Amino acid sequence: NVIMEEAAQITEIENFIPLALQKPKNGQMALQRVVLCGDHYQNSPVIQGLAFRHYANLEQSLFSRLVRLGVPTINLDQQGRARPSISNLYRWRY
Amino acid sequence: SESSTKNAALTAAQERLARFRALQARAKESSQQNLKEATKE
Amino acid sequence: ITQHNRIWALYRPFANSAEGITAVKIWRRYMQVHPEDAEDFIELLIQCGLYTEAVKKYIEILNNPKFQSKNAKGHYELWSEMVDLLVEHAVDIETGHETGIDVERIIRSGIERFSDQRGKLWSGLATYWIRRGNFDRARDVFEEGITTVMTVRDFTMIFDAYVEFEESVIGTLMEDFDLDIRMMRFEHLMDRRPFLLNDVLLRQNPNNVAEWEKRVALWGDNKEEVVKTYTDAIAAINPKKAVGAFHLLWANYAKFYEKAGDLRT
Amino acid sequence: TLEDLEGENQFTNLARQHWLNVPQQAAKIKVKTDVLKRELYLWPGYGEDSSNYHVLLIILIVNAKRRERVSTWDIFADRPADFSDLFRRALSMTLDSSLSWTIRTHVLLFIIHAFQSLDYAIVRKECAPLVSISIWHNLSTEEKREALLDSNPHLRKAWRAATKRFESADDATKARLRFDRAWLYSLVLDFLTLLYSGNAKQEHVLYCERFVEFLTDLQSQLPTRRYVNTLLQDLHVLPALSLSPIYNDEGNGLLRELCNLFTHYTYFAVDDQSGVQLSREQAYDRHCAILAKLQRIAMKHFKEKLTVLALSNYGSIDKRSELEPLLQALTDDELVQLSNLMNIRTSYPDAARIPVDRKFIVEVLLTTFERRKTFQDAAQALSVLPTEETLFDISLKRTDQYDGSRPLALPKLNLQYLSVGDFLWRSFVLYRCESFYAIRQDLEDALIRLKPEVRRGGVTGFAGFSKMALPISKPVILDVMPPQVGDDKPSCVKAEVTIDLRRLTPQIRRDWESLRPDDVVFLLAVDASRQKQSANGGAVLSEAERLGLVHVRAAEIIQVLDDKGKAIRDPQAYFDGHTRSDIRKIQLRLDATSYKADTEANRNVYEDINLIVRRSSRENNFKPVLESIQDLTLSEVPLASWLHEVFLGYGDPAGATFKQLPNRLKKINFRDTFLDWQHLVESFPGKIIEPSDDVSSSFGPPYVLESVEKQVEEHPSKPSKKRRRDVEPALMSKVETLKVSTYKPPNNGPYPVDAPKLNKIRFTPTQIDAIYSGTQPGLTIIVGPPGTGKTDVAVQIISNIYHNFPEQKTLLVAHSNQALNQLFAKIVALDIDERHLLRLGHGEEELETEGSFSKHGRVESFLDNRQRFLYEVSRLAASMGAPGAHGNSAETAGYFNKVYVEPAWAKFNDIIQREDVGPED
Repeated sequence: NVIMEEAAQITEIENFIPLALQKPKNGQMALQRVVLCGDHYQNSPVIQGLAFRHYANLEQSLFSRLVRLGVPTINLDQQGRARPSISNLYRWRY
Repeated sequence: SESSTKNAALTAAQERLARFRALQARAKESSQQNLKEATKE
Repeated sequence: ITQHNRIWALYRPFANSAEGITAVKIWRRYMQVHPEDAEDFIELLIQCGLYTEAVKKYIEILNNPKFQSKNAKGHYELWSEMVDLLVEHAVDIETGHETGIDVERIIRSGIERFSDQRGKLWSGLATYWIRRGNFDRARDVFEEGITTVMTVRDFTMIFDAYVEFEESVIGTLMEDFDLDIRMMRFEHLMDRRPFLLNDVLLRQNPNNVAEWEKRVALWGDNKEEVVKTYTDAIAAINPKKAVGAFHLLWANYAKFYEKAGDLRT
Repeated sequence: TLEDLEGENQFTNLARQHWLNVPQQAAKIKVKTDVLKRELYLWPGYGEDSSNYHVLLIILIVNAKRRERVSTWDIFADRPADFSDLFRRALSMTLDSSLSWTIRTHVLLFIIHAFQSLDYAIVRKECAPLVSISIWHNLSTEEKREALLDSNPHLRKAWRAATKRFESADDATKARLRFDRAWLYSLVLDFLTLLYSGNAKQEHVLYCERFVEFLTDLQSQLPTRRYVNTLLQDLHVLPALSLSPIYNDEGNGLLRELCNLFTHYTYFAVDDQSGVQLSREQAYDRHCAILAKLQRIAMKHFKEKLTVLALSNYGSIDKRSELEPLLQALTDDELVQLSNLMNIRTSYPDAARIPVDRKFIVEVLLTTFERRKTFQDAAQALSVLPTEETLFDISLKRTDQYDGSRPLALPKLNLQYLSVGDFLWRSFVLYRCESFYAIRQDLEDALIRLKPEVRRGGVTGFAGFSKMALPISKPVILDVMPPQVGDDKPSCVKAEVTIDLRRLTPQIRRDWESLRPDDVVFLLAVDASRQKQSANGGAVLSEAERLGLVHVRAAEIIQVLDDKGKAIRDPQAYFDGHTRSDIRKIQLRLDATSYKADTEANRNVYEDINLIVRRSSRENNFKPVLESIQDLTLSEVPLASWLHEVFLGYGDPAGATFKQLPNRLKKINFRDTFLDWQHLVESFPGKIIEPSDDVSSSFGPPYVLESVEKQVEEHPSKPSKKRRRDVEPALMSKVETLKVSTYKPPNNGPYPVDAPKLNKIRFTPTQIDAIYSGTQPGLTIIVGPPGTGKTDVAVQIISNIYHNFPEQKTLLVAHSNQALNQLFAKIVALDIDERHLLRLGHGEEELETEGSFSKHGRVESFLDNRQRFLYEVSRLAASMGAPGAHGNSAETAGYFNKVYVEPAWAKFNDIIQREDVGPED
């Protein structure tokens, strides 16, 4: 079982590296559970190259690609950290 | 015709066997020449 | 560590008597501390049928430059034994990128390291391909070995192996298009064998102007081939160190162009 | 840009003169003509009566929004008929050659942006007929289409369905489908005509580059590629572009690179229809079959002239130079007959006026018979270590100067990929390009700080001071290991480099003396005298030539030694103590491939190297990432079949969930996930939850939830065929029976420390559903905002996975050290053992947790626990009267504990097993 946090802030290659850290057994992988917790509305990963970030879309993450594809995701609708005004200001995008 | 075709196939097989024998003799002669050249070297 | 070595020495007869995969694991555990018996482990794997494991162990032993054979076995002899085992087990041993066993890459590395028997290595690769059933791959390997042989003995051995394989294939087929193509390729190789021998002699010693004259005579009536062989002999042979008959080479070049019927050029 | 369009532009003036000609007496208010306001005013006013200028302005606004990463598909999806009409108008304008080249390039860019936005329903519906089976209907040879239909039954069924739909359609729909197919064909023909017309300008070159980028993007998307590759192979777009004078120009390097990228994408080793990635063996078998078919066609058609071509081997005919004389022996008529017999389009339409000569047919035959390496071979051929040419490449300079005005020949990441190996190769190429750009920027900064110049005697010296670079002499090679098995390059090439830190600062000297093993460094040979030739007015120097750098070779420093050649055992004592000498020696392993290439080409780069450049520890980790990416690309199976199917963007996206996977857990032990029965009832709304036992009273924690599916009772109703048309399929939710079972937790001892930790956070129903999805096998995605307790839910899921499956291994992935410390603290707060918890990372990072989760910290904690367990075992042996020292060793403690307790525990269990033994007994 592999669980990743802040998957939107990590690259797709970096996310696929943890999914291929172990060699397959008898032609098949031993991974059974793959959990990715993140926020697609958060900041994307930092890319030094502007052309790589824009034209090559290197700043796109695996979680953002899965959300854009139409994968079933569970969305949390309860916040208990900030004030109600700040939470409502942060709830416009969500 | 099934009789003339068999004769033509037999003639082609005989020609192929003769060509294979000639190629084997030429290969033996070339191998002897290559052995002589290797001894000379 | 000393007591572990003593326990390994005491349990070596137990591992030998136990046999099988348990003995293979025990030998691997012993080689994890004392890898000097890796040749004995490869022999036990060959007795158990682990060809891929033995090949991987041989590759690991060849990768380590500090590995010393306990039975004073040479590196070239070990490489030849591994090549013979791969040729004799081309279908039993699974070859692929998953197992990391590349027969062609290892054969090329051995031919580059041992250029004296590079033609013999190509012949062994062709034999392994014939044992694997790939006749086209064996023919391509034989053609590459014939075109890349700088040794007369290695080229002769490769040509003899290719001729024997072609004769066996012709005997099996006689007793369609692929066999005809192989026969035509063999005929073309037999026709160009004098040219290949001349090229190999020029690679060994281009100074033999007599060899170039023999090649030009073997060219025969093909006028463009004759002219290009004289131009190549001009560009290649140094007159300061030539050993054939260079003056006679210019002489029969003049004879050929006079019998062509022109004077000025 | 947006500010340029907001100003008094020609397009804005034309729109004001044409569309804003209302005679209404508007007030004289100085309102700024914003791009968003103009887009809002034009989108609601867009219709079928709008002119082509409005459509061009909308396309330009969409392109500007796409370049600025602004979403525009929702505004067009608000009106679907208007969006379809705009797409049809854009396709008609792209097919029409009456517009300017800039307008055609803008329309092509808009079409490429729409193709890259295929996740939208309207864009996918608009682009569906363009990449449908109608392209195969417009093939040059009907025999090739018939053979393709006979080979794939699914393709034949799709073609039959498309033909039936076209026949059953009215005049409008069939006319629209034929117009789309003819627009694609005319776009290909117009691209070929512009390529072969000659005298191409900058606009024509930009249009050709945009067309190449669009073709590469179409080949990247497999559902479009399954027809685009066939259309490009039938039309011979690659041979036309190769023979084009625009691609033959020296200034069209970017266009040539884009054409090469499009050819690589079109010739990718992957199935077009099935979508399965083809290996090198499959590509070799396909090439051998093509060669055998060509040899059979030659033997049946031109065996007299091509006897050598039809009698050779696969390796002797796969080369273009090898097959050049055989093609030159045959005539143009024989080549045309061979192309016609091979279902190759040897003639083009007269409207495009594509020149089909003997040279063009020879180039097409050479391209068709050329053996192409797979993506794995291209990934293996790429060098991880950057060089002077790789850092100063023309593609890197174009990417650095790229601003979105022109396309770039780089891989693009999208929602769908051709293969997992193709995506891995694209990620590896992007990472290598980013690392090369960063290394080039660092080298340029180091050269600017050093300021190289020519000193007396011609020796190149440094005037400025650079902290990341140091002047060094020629390194001396210490040892060269033999090559490995199957590898031409050597195993290791170790050399020694002498450096001086007398003039350097103490901080710089401490940083240089404390270099980590295998640290990436660059040995640079630089000569600034040749830049004086740039002052002479000679050739145009590059960035490296202007900076004075000539050559750069990557290396990995393994160890640092003093002036006496002895390794520093204590670096802290050496730094604190007074060093006798300021000269140090560093052992470095050079690049084996680069050293082999330098030795083979007789290049004395090591004898001319005059500087050594280092980098930061965090910024010098690109080499291991590139190596891992190359290993993943070379791996045949990098992921599971379900994970690869989900990641590829093909098929059902919900197939990787627990509801669709066949390995879903029927019963999952939630333990202390629910605070009480009321919390579990509130967290599971809409589902029937009943107790497993016959007691109707509610049970508290721990709780185990089993999702038992209710069996539908198939009553023996009569098969009435009348009420079957109006009875729509009702989406009845499958009410899974959530059986709750309560079990007594096992005691861990009478001590208060033996009490397990329980969760005290009331999770929301969405958080409970996310935790249930994470606990079940499959793929789970948790979209949580800041402050939604995502870390707490992840810790609860990790604790549930550890409790339910002790044999399974948990792999936590984080992005920051603070997040990892918070996750470790949350796991420590939960019922997670510290012995099974480990952390991977650098040893110099400060651990914010109370316990050290590093390897040394885990070893120290294990040693302390072993000492405590030995003391406890000694106390237990003293209490039980066991002779000897049982707490001397852990194995001895285990043996004594077994030999004492096991008979005692067996006797106690036998005594308790008697029915006459009471609680007092």
